[PDB]
Amino acid sequence: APPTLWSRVTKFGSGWGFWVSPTVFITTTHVIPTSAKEFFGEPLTSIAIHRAGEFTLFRFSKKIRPDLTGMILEEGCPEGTVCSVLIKRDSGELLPLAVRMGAIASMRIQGRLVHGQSGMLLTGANAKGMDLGTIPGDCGAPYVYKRANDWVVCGVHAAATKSGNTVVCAVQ
Ligand SMILES: O=C(O)c1csc(-c2ccc(C(F)(F)F)cc2)n1
Repeated sequence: APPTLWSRVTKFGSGWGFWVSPTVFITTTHVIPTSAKEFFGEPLTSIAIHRAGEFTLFRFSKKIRPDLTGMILEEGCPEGTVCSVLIKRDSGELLPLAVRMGAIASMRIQGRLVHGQSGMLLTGANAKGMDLGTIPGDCGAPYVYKRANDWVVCGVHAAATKSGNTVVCAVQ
């Protein structure tokens, strides 16, 4: 995946977030540090928060990341699209896990109720464990794909089943 897309992936709370533009940051609601009153030097006062379940979008009143260009954010992707989940792991290793995307789903995973776009990992027979599949620390990592000549972001990592095969992308 292009270096600009990896540059946008930021360590945040108990997981990750993603800079869509110089002023727009998306992440998975449950990774947000619950007591936090200040983000990237800005008070809440200066920030527009849009929260729908496990998807959260922060819009800032000034350019936090002026090095970036604004890219396309869509509400999930057509069934059958292959995405990459842009996962950073211990030591500057970059793990773009391939997922075939499915339907909008409601699920119960480790007891909690989860809603978003379901997918099946294309990394192995099952994706149990950190080598072929996701771990709780990956939450907030972006789901991206290339369409003709540009790249689209269409959600953030919210959950994965015990077997690991099934993942859920929270969507705008
Ligand atoms: O809508 C919600 O608040 C929601 C849906 S699932 C969820 C969630 C998942 C995992 C965890 C973790 F602590 F285990 F990481 C904590 C909350 N929150």
